[PDB]
Amino acid sequence: RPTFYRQELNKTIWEVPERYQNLSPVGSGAYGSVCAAFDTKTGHRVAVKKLSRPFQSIIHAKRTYRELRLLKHMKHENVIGLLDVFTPARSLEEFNDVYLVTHLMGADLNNIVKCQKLTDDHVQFLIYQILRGLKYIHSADIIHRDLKPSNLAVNEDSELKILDFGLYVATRWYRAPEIMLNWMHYNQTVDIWSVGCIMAELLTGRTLFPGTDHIDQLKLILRLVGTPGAELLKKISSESARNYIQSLAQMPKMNFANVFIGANPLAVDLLEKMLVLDSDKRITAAQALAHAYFAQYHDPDDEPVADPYDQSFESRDLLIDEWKSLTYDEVISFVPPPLDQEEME
Ligand SMILES: Nc1nccc(-c2c(-c3ccc(F)cc3)ncn2C2CCNCC2)n1
Ligand SMILES: CCNC(=N)N[C@]12C[C@H]3C[C@H](C[C@H](C3)C1)C2
Ligand SMILES: [Ca+2]
Ligand SMILES: [Ca+2]
Ligand SMILES: [Ca+2]
Ligand SMILES: [Ca+2]
Ligand SMILES: [Cl-]
Repeated sequence: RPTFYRQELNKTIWEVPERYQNLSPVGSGAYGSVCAAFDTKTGHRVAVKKLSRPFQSIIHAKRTYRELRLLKHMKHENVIGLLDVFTPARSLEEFNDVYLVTHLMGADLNNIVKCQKLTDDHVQFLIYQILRGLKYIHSADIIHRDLKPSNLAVNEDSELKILDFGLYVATRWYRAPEIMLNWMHYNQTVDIWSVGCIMAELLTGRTLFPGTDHIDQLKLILRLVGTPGAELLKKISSESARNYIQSLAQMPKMNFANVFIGANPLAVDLLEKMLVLDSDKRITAAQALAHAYFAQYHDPDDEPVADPYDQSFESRDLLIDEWKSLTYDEVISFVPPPLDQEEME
């Protein structure tokens, strides 16, 4: 049995195995807060997330189970997965705290594009990695729904992982219009809209749709992509919203080549395929990986899909103690991955 120690971090007690040393706060995460640490077993740097009040209500309890199940399933180089999960509890009766461990990623994408005019080759690499991770999560019927630069973890060598998928005023600047405006049906390509917004900003250094509210954001979007047809109204429940959109003066789609002046023409073409209002016409992650913009990185042998993921629990209402016990089971059954899981191609 491992020995634990206590340390006050972010004004609360963390209780962690002696294996993890030199804890230092590196910000909040979904439903928790994060510390960087040194893993003395392997000499690797890790990030430890302490979940906040994981079993306070059925909402917290089910989201704790959801996140642990999700992260235990994710095994992809561009997606946050788990090195460890631990609790100081010695039994289910004592179980009230959950800590998740992953490889340390020092930055988010805002740290990459803020003070650096990125080269096109570098933008290609960043977007390629997002799309590789999305192909994997989408293949398990998992969608992000709120993909944005602050949900992309990046290390010192620009290697990137998607986080907080499948789950305070948040930015809406990167959200798919069908999500932001609560349209009646959508698909995995909500995340592709977000990729387009991120890519546009990496190329120009400026936010693509910096709307002040949902109406202002929609107007900015429609100025670029043009007014939609009546078919798109099919997806919108609110009559007031439909009447408003229909009432707007007709706007043509802009030529993206005139918007992204001086960009690689292949980048412009890809943006045209991502930034489309009709979600059934939007390019998928797998299709985008085959686009010529990524020719120097694309490798079909290294763009894997996910093992099937059983999400039957999502439709079930269980008691708090049932979610807690299921979560405890998943903590106990966790098998740490090998330190080296890759081989030369
Ligand atoms: N520095 C760093 N490195 C890797 C991940 C994170 C992380 C996690 C997280 C998730 C699961 C887990 F098991 C451990 C940590 N949740 C939010 N963040 C963010 C902390 C600040 N914004 C960027 C990443 N932070
Ligand atoms: C913040 C920097 N500036 C722009 N994002 N400007 C935009 C960019 C794109 C979409 C809409 C309408 C046009 C074309 C002008 C906004
Ligand atoms: Ca390769
Ligand atoms: Ca490596
Ligand atoms: Ca190896
Ligand atoms: Ca090969
Ligand atoms: Cl599974």
